[PDB]
Amino acid sequence: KEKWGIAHIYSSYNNTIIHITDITGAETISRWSGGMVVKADRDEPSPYAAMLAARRAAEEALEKGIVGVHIRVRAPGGSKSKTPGPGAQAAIRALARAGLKIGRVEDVTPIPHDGTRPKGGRRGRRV
Amino acid sequence: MKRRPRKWKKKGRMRWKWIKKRIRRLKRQRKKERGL
Amino acid sequence: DEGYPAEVIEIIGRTGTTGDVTQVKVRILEGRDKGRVIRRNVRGPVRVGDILILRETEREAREIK
Amino acid sequence: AAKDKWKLKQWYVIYAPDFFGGVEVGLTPADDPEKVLNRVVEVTLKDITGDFLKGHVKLYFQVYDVKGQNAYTKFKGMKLARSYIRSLVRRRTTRIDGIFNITTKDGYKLRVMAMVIAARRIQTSQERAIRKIMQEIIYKKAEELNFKDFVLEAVNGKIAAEIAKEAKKIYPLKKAEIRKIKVLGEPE
RNA sequence: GGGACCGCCAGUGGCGAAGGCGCCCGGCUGGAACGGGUCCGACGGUGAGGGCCGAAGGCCAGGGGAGCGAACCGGAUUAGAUACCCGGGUAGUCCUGGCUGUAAAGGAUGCGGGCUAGGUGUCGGGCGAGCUUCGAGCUCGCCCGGUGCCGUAGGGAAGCCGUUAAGCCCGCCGCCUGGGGAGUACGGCCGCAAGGCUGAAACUUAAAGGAAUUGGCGGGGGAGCACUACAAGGGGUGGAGCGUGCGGU
RNA sequence: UGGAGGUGAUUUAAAUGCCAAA
Ligand SMILES: [Mg+2]
Ligand SMILES: [Mg+2]
Ligand SMILES: [Mg+2]
Ligand SMILES: [Mg+2]
Ligand SMILES: [Mg+2]
Ligand SMILES: [Mg+2]
Ligand SMILES: [Mg+2]
Ligand SMILES: [Mg+2]
Ligand SMILES: [Mg+2]
Ligand SMILES: [Mg+2]
Ligand SMILES: [Mg+2]
Ligand SMILES: [Mg+2]
Repeated sequence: KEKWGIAHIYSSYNNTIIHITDITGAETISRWSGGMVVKADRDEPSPYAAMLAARRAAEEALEKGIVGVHIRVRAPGGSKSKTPGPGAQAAIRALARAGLKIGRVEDVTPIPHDGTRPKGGRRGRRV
Repeated sequence: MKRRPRKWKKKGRMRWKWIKKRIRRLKRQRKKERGL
Repeated sequence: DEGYPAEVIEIIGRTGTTGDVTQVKVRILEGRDKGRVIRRNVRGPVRVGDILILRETEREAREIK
Repeated sequence: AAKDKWKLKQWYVIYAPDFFGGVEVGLTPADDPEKVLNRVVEVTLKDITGDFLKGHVKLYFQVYDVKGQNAYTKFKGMKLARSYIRSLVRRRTTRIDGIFNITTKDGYKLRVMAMVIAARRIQTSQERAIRKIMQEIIYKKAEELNFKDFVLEAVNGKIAAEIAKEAKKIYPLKKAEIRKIKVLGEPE
């Protein structure tokens, strides 16, 4: 019928990971990070690296029979930053452009109900 | 020690906190020699 | 391998560190995404009606005020 | 060698639980059929029955038995979409939550979270009164109905409607929902 | 499997003498406001000595230890870097029984009483009127008590305060007498210790201190401008020999 | 028109003041 999968996108200020699994999430179809497509550490979170990684992952998924994906995008969350990095939107657009259908889109960033204590001390980074 | 909020003003002097620390260091030495 | 021609239809404003770059809106004339309107950054004097040769058509410049 | 291992995988079809219609919901790959047990799949209520209104209700089904190339599932829990409930909470309104542990008529352990939104800021005693009404209605329903009927009424919105009708007497309401359900144990 | 913490709603909103107090249900318990042709009959204010409460940190015994993280061990930056930045990490942070009694513990404003224009928000109770899906609901007006803003007379060096007074009046206690030496020396009391409370002199000095004004400056913000600024370009100087001016000898 | 709070962030390195005014 229709083999649908899930695209997990992990976006921070330092890198971006695109991981395509099946519908139940227990089997991995493809996985690509920003550091596997560029050579400079400064370019890992750039939108262009996100586009390249998304295209590679989409090709690998398409050759195995997947037709469409539902998208789950997350920032680091927890006691770290709650805002996704600059590579999320570029990654989302690149998956569609490569030939996959797109299902529903949502963000799954973990949010504490007053959890643990973050780093830096009571004054934070002083730069 | 007694409070002198005038001392905390920074114009023309060093920080009162560290002066207090230095004085307390000095008072330990006198006390030790007194017990001998 | 040869690029795709695009036509400038609107001038937005100057930008760059020393005011050397202009931001424009262009319309693709040929290729997979023919007809779409996207914004781009151009170096050099430019006016409405000029034709640019884009090497790829999936990057869009960030909007400036 | 990698593409060699991928060719050893077969596809299994996943079916919804019996009282939801038992329709196909997706396909999953695996090489050994025993590895498919306890997998969890999430589907929206709109997919089961077509209606664009209930597109923010999500249900979780867990595989418990495999026969041939088919996998059959059980009900595990239900949740509302985060973006949905995040749009109900507003300033100058009141949010009332209530979390209850119940046992159905046929010995099922459930935990239920219900939510109510008031039109304006209200006093704390009125919040306690509304929470008490919620508790009474949910306990009565749990004592009366069976597991499948209770779940169907919870997802269809009957319980929320009854709660709103009963709680109008304390303060006018804007919304009333069953926010979340999780199963804890099953009869032996 | 484990230890800490209770997001949005949340509001110059609420409660408490102050420190402080935020998931839900049940039990015990302190204080205040409003309503009152109820009861007692000046029983009141302040308060030297005295007593009790008191953030964080620290100490003495016994537990616990997820995350964070004094000391400390490494990687970097730098002229150096005993730091700021990065990777780790002991005490501590958490619970039970004690001790210590300190904070910009600040409303930098001790507490009780009478009086002296208004305007406008919000929380609790009561009264009146109008709506109503009949709701422990909604809107408007008035009284009492809390909690904010604008402002009249008056006050003040001014900033500003102004029925929540820093205004006029009737009380009681505490404290101050130019800047340093100095919260130091000596003596005494308290504490396991760290430390707390009390507290001078010789000598030295012409100012120290407060509120506001005009400029100049900022590795503060905004607007504008220049080929002795940049950007896009054309041609050069700095290397050699000589002309000429300058330092030195 | 004019004010009071709260939450976020805030791209390398960059020390010093001589002769004099007498
Ligand atoms: Mg890398
Ligand atoms: Mg560190
Ligand atoms: Mg620096
Ligand atoms: Mg003073
Ligand atoms: Mg007294
Ligand atoms: Mg305080
Ligand atoms: Mg008042
Ligand atoms: Mg005033
Ligand atoms: Mg002594
Ligand atoms: Mg120049
Ligand atoms: Mg130039
Ligand atoms: Mg030359």
